[PDB]
Amino acid sequence: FRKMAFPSGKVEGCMVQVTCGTTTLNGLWLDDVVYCPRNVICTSEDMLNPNYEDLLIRKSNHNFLVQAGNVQLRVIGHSMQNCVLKLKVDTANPKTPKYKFVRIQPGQTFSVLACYNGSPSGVYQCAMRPNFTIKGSFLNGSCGSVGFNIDYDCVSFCYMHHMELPTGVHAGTDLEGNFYGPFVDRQTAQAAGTDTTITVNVLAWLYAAVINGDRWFLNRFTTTLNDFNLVAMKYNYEPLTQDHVDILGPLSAQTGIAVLDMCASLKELLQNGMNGRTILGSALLEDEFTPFDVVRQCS
Ligand SMILES: [Cl-]
Repeated sequence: FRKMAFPSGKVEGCMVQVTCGTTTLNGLWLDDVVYCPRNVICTSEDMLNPNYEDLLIRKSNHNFLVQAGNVQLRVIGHSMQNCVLKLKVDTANPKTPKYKFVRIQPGQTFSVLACYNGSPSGVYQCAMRPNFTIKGSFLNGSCGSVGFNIDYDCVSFCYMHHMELPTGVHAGTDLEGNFYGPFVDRQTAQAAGTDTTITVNVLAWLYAAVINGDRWFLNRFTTTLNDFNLVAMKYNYEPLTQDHVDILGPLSAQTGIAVLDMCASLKELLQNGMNGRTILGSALLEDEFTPFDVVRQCS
C-alpha cells in the first residue's frame, strides 16, 4: 500500500531558480510573480538576527537573478508578504495552471515537487505533522520547493519550504508567507515540541489494510470515543474527535467495520504491540495516509 504523489506536471512548469548574493534557492512562477522564501536576501551573518524590512530596503531589482530553464526573468518589483518574497517580473508564465493558495491543517497530506536550483528532481508525498514540522530528509537541499494538492483541475498550493531547525526538522509557510507552527525565519534556537501520531490517519490506514485483505488485527470488542482517547493520550496519539469519526464514515461503510469497532482494534494494538506481525507489509502503524487519501487510492 504505497504512498501516492499527485502528478507533478502542472507544477514543473512553474519552478524557477532565484539567486541573491551567494544564496540560490527555488521559486514559484505564477502569472508575473515569483514567490520564494524571504531568507534568500540574508547573508549568513544576516540570518542570526535579520531585520527583513531593513534588509529588503538595501536590495534592488538587479540584486535578484531569476531563471526559468533558459530565459532569465527581469525582476521589475520586489515586495514582502509576511515571510515570502514576491518578485514581480515582466513576463507572465505561459505555463501557469489554474491554482489557488490554501492553508492546510496538521495531519493533512500533500505532494512536494523537490527541486535543486530551480530544477525539478523528484516528487514526494508528505504530511504536516501535529507539531507543524515536515519529516523528510529531501527538504535539506530544497529551500523554496512547494507542497500542493490537485483538487479537480486546480493546483492548491499549501506549503513552501523555508528552513531546517537546529534539530534538523523542516519548517515552512503557506503561500502567503505565514509559517506553519511557532517558527521564525531566523537562525536561532527553536523547538518544535512533542510530535504525536495522527490518530485518524492510522485508522484510515487500518481500513486500507482491511480493504486489501490484511485483517488479523480485527478483534470483536468495541469502545466509546472517551475510553479510546484515554488510551490514545498514553501513547502520544492525537485525540480522536467526532469530526474524525464522521470523516471516517465512507471507509466504515465500505468495509462494514464501524469506526469505534476499528478504534477498539487499534487500542489492542497499542496496548499489546503486533507480536512480530505486519500490517500492509509494515511493522509499525502508518499515520501519513489521510481518510481522503485512502478513499482516493482505493476506488
Ligand atoms: Cl474491534
